[PDB]
Amino acid sequence: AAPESFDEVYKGRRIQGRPAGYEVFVDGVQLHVMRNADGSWISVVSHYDPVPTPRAAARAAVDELQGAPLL
Amino acid sequence: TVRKNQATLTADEKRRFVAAVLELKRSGRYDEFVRTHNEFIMSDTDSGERTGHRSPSFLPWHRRFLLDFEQALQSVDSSVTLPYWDWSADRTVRASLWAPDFLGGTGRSTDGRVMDGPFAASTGNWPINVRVDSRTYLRRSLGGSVAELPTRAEVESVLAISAYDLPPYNSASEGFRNHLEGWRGVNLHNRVHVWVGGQMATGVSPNDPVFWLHHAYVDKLWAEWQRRHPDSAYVPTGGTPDVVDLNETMKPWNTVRPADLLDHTAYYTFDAL
Ligand SMILES: [O-][O-]
Ligand SMILES: [Cu+2]
Ligand SMILES: [Cu+2]
Ligand SMILES: [Cu+2]
Ligand SMILES: [Cu+2]
Repeated sequence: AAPESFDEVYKGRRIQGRPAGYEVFVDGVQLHVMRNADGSWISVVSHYDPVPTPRAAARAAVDELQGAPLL
Repeated sequence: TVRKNQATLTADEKRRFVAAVLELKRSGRYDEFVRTHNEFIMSDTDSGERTGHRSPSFLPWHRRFLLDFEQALQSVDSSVTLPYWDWSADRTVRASLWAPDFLGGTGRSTDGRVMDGPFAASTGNWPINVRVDSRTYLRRSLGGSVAELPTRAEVESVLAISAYDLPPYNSASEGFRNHLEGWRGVNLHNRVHVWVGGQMATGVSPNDPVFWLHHAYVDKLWAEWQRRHPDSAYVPTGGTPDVVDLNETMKPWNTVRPADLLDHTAYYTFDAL
């Protein structure tokens, strides 16, 4: 069962998530995320640091980006 | 053909290593290594095909990947070999490794931009081309995201694990490989990526030259584990879907198997094992 979708503005940036297995977007640009066997998540901007949820991964990405747009 | 502790390199060795890395970058060869790594890290998954990470082939794959890179370096300067970074010993930002004459230091607080060393964006010699975001400068935040690098004691605990790997052969596995990789346990390899920060914490981690030194030490630890456990060997040994078995060939090369990479002495030796 995939996580619920989400949509919020985090640190001035819009982050969204939705089941597909799951997609995340930072200001309309998709952020590649991956789920681990134990259910945690990682993203392309934080690939060796598991976080509990897709929203956690999205927020971590925004933190790491420091305002920079995702490619 | 001898890989040495980065802390023991002479001024000339440091100079030659840096020059060789910068030439690979200039010629465009360097960026392709970054791209290859990012492609595998983005595709390797716990539930499906996995070759470069979160799987038993994590070690032989990076071993061959580093060999490819070292060979490319040697095509520029044959005297150059990959040095390794023992992060359990040289655990502070004042390690000679992070000096301006080697890799440069941590990034400034505002944007994480590395401001010194041969790879600082200001030199005009290290454009970040293969990336996930718009920033084109090397970034680091040593000890920023994670407080400490692994200790020798923690490394010893992992080296003590007898089984190379265990089903389900992924990030959930018990066994040496997964503990060394870091998905379970005290966390060695993964934590180091996190500790360096910047590009080193992302899928395009090879953008930071320290990537090679980090993996050269991870590679050395595999060699040390082999010495401690002569009766232990690479697993699985046959017919495992989505996983590279001992005698199966690995992508992207397709012409080499984990079995061909178990003994490192066929390619290089260490200053001390
Ligand atoms: O594993 O990079
Ligand atoms: Cu994908
Ligand atoms: Cu990797
Ligand atoms: Cu790595
Ligand atoms: Cu014995």
